[PDB]
Amino acid sequence: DIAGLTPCSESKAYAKLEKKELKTLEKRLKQYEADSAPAVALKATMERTKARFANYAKAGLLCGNDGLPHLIADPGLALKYGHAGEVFIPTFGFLYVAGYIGYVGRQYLIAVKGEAKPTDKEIIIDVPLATKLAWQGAGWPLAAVQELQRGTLLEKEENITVSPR
Amino acid sequence: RQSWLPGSQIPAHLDTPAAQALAGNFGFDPLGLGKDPVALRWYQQAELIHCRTAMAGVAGILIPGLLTKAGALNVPEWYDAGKVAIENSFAPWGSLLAVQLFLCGFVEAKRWQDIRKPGSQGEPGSFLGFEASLKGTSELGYPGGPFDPLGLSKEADKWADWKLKEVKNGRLAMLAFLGFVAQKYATGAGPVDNLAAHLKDPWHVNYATNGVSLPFL
Amino acid sequence: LPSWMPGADLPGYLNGTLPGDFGFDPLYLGQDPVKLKWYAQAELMNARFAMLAVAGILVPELLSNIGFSWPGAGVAWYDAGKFEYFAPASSLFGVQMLLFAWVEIRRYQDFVKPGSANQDPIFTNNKLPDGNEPGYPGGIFDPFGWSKGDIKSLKLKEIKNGRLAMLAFAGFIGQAYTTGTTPLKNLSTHLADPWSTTVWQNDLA
Amino acid sequence: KAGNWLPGSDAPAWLPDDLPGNYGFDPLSLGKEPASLKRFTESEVIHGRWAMLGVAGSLAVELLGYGNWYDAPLWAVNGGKATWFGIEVPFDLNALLAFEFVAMAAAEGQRGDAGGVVYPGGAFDPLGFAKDSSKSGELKLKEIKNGRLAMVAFLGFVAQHAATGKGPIAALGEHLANPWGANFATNGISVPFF
Ligand code: CLA
Ligand code: CLA
Ligand code: CLA
Ligand SMILES: CC1=C[C@H](O)CC(C)(C)[C@H]1/C=C/C(C)=C/C=C/C(C)=C/C=C/C=C(C)/C=C/C=C(C)/C=C/C1=C(C)C[C@H](O)CC1(C)C
Ligand SMILES: CC1=C[C@H](O)CC(C)(C)[C@H]1/C=C/C(C)=C/C=C/C(C)=C/C=C/C=C(C)/C=C/C=C(C)/C=C/C1=C(C)C[C@H](O)CC1(C)C
Repeated sequence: DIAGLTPCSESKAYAKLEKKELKTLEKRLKQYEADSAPAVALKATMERTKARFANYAKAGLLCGNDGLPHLIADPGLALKYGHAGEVFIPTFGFLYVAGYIGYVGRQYLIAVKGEAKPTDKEIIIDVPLATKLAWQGAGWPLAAVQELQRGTLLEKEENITVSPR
Repeated sequence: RQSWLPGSQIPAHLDTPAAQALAGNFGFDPLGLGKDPVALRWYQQAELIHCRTAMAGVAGILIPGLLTKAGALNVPEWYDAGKVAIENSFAPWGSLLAVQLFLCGFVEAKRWQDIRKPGSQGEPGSFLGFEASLKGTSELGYPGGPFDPLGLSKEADKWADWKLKEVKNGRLAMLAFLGFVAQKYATGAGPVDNLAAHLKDPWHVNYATNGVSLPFL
Repeated sequence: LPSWMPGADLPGYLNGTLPGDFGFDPLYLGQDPVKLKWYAQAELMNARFAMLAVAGILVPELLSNIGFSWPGAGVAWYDAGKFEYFAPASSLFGVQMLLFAWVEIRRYQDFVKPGSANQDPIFTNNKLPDGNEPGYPGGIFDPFGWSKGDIKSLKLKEIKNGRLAMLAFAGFIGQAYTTGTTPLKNLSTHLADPWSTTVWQNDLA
Repeated sequence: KAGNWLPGSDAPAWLPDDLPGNYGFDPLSLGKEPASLKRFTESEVIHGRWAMLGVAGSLAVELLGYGNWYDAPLWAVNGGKATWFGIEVPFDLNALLAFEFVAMAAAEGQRGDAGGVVYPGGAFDPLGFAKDSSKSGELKLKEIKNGRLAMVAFLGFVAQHAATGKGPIAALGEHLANPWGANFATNGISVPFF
């Protein structure tokens, strides 16, 4: 298939591991009563466990010889064989939120450098301004590419460089 | 002036002679994207193109969608129009996509170079002779000449109203297409049938009942 | 000085120059004079087609109940599309659109430039008189020697009958959609029993 | 000023009066610029001459009974041999392609070198008309009008055969048979909602 494995639906090792986990869980379940909160929690665990196995089988995951899911990190390969939801979509999601955090922080820094005491507003957060900027950047990438294309993203060579060379 | 939120402080970049001279200004910029006038220029172009192609697409969904509930125009559902079309057609979808990539890339390149330079495409000898009528009309995004054949764009008294109707219908059209997508993934039938099934029983059939659009209730 | 609501303030832009100016615009649709011109011409045209339409639905049915024998024996007004003519409806649509394209674009050319569509293009002696009035042509369009009287009365009358006929044709659509019958039969069963054949009566079924 | 395409409306300013077929027809303002207008005059006259030739040809073909214009090139895809007025033509598809390429390339290059010239003279005037340049203007007018008519007729040929699949004279004959029973409303593909 994809580098010599099989999907988990017909994977023999998958069902064996599933049976093993259910077995240990029922083994813990045996010694209590039928109304006890221990048995309530144990049956909740059974339900969550079997639901987890069904969810991993449903999403078309790929298992090796240990019966464990394997993720594929390759744009062409994952997009071709239907696996965009394990690395590709997660990486674009994370890059969105991480750039969002960074951009909000940077806008705060420039917003507070223009005052009379930049250190006080760094140690004592300007909460109205911080919430305001916390909203104002939900679309950051557009503002980022605009700041890039206007040449305000980068300071020129008035940065302090080490002396001497 | 009108505002989206009466009593809200309209931002200072949407309050200029340059920004109030735009079609459909309602001071709506909660996320302050348009702080750069060049960026506002480009974004206005984006809004205009999205408006025009949104109207075209949504009209293509609706009008065959409506008229098929009458006798004529047996049209399949919009989410199945491609398949049937390609079974009706003569070529595989790859070659069609390639040809449309070429024929659309040429035109979009034209328009793009007109965005970067306003009086660009009209300079002598470039085309075989349409260089005569490929300049702008002093307002970027609204060319003249072979566009607007009927001469409706000549009178100065209806100008802002034609503009404003365009932008309002376009915004409504974009909302309509997003609605088409969500109704496709939510209920699982054509938009006309959603309209019929909602008029038939309003207080029972809406997005509070479809069981996907809000699962916590 | 008449009003649609005696005592209520009329909008300022209406001044009686239009026929049938009763000061009725609670939505303020005609603030711009250009929209007022276009709306006035639209009113005239919608009115005339309404009057011809309502005549063409009353007269065949009125002459149906009397019992003549032309093959329009009272079939319907909405069943005029299932009858054998001597031509299928397609060519009817074609010739219709060609001739009306000619006429309506000619009329529009009069409206945009008043005083420019007066003379006959083929037989260039025949020419309309210079009483242009965009929307009121004159000449051979008033062939029987009328317009001698104070035409504001006749304009007022034309617009009144037009508005009544427009409401009448809306009535035909509504009645034929709800009761699904012919309209003179609606008047027949209403003159049969006026007290148990009303709108509120029928809409409770 | 041969006429006015829309009585009452003013003529466009960029059309010069001394010009054949000057009806002032330009809603799109396509010829507002000088050089482009000159190029368009060239193109209009040339397209007119080629349209005249093609339309006259298809008519002659069908009128003398040798199939339509659509099945004149039938002998090359399906195996066969060309013809003219009842005699066979001994050539191959590539042979006529080669001689056509060479001949047309030579002729059109030669024409395309003398600037933009629309009316030659001398050896393209072998019979002695248009010598005084007086009635030559009228002949230019007649030329351009018949050319516009020919272009329209040829577009008619393409659309008509794309619709009903019959030849011109066959379509005219059956239309004269039953006028209301068969024209572009009985077409079934022209106006869709019938
Ligand atoms: C980090 C580097 C890297 C590496 C080692 C690979 C490795 C691979 N990619 Mg790949 N890819 C990457 C990054 C990478 N990818 C990124 C960032 C993108 C997004 C632009 C893609 C988009 C992509 C597509 C669309 C496809 C692949 C494919 C492949 C496989 C064969 C082609 C190849 O090795 O080209 C050498 C790769 C590099 C030198 C790295 C640069 C990345 C380029 C843009 C990818 C080249 C694709 C290649 C030309 C397609 C060949 C078709 C094949 C049938 C011969 C191979 C497993 C193909 C596949 O599915 O194989 C079955 C395929 O169709 N990749
Ligand atoms: C072969 C094409 C062609 C060309 C290049 C011209 C060129 C010209 N004509 Mg002209 N004309 C033509 C065909 C053509 N004609 C035909 C067929 C008719 C009869 C209908 C006329 C009738 C006509 C009149 C009545 C007048 C002109 C005039 C002019 C001149 C100024 C207008 C202009 O800028 O034209 C530029 C033209 C073009 C760029 C045409 C290009 C083709 C367009 C872009 C697409 C057309 C698509 C078509 C509508 C599709 C139909 C499909 C069908 C299924 C519906 C110019 C020299 C004016 C003049 O002074 O005469 C010299 C004038 O008053 N023309
Ligand atoms: C192969 C040799 C050859 C050469 C070198 C030329 C050279 C020339 N021709 Mg020419 N021509 C030739 C063969 C040739 N022709 C043949 C075989 C015909 C058909 C009999 C024509 C018909 C023709 C006409 C009708 C015209 C020319 C014109 C021109 C000049 C314009 C040059 C230019 O930039 O055009 C570059 C042109 C292209 C790259 C192609 C343009 C393609 C057009 C726009 C598409 C048209 C629609 C298409 C045919 C689909 C129609 C479908 C149909 C079913 C309706 C130039 C001198 C024009 C002229 O003199 O104007 C100054 C002109 O009006 N020629
Ligand atoms: C304003 C603002 C501002 C601030 O600053 C911030 C914020 C708030 C964020 C913002 C907002 C935004 C928004 C909301 C947006 C939206 C958009 C859209 C919706 C679009 C669409 C858009 C849409 C569109 C174009 C559409 C298009 C369509 C189309 C083409 C279609 C096509 C088709 C057809 C015809 C049919 C066939 O069969 C198929 C198909 C193919 C399907
Ligand atoms: C003017 C104007 C102006 C304004 O401003 C705008 C507008 C309106 C847009 C414009 C318009 C335009 C138009 C309409 C145009 C048209 C054109 C055409 C049709 C052409 C054709 C054209 C056409 C042509 C040349 C044609 C030609 C033909 C030919 C050669 C033929 C050939 C042939 C032959 C031997 C026979 C055989 O069997 C085959 C064939 C092969 C088939």
